[PDB]
Amino acid sequence: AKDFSGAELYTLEEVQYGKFEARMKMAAASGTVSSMFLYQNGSEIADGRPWVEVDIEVLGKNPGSFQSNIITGKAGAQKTSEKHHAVSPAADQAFHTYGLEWTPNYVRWTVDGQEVRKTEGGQVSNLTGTQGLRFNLWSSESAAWVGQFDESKLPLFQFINWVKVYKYTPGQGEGGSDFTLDWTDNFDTFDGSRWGKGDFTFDGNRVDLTDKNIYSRDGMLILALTRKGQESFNGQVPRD
Ligand SMILES: [Ca+2]
Ligand SMILES: [Ca+2]
Ligand SMILES: [Ca+2]
Repeated sequence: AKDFSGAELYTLEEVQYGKFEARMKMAAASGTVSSMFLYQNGSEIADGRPWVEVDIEVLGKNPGSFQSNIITGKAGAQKTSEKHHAVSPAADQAFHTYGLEWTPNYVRWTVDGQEVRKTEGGQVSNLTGTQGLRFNLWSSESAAWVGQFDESKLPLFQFINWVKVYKYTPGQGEGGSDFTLDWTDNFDTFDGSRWGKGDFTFDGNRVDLTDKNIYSRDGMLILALTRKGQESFNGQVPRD
């Protein structure tokens, strides 16, 4: 297996459309990826099925920005639309509320309630089916994308204070809006009836995502990126 340990938190259930918010302080060092994303599980299987995914990824070499993306097409022939958005304070220096909205008509990205991207059109028409909400922390082998991996910066931690998921309820949300809050997880514990911890990896990722690196402490869920064999979190959870 691999020489580093990362983590992936994922909802056990997938949904069709919705609004998803996560209050997070992201991880960043050259070479890392710290994310929030919607994912249709199995998209990675190259049997001809479609790929359905929407991303927020902080690329470690540039902590003051995040990359947005929609991945459609299919495995081995993806259609993407990478864009970048400034975040202030930098993503690894403060908590921000990251939002994703996905409806039949558009996908929208927000930071602290402010829109940073809204996409319509072809890829949106191909985000069919369901997607679960996921968060992961890893390191990409593409130095051009994330920077050379600086192992001396390990361990790194991504903190998730809370998550809110809203159902798509067109014209029936508060004040005629299109979403209605469905559930909130404040992360006082790891709720195993709601979430799973990933134990797998993929090509281009130099880490094994492992359940060893998801921690529950002081009201937050913590994802860690560590050298293999150094899986621990003995720091202080930041205040939000
Ligand atoms: Ca290195
Ligand atoms: Ca909390
Ligand atoms: Ca697992």
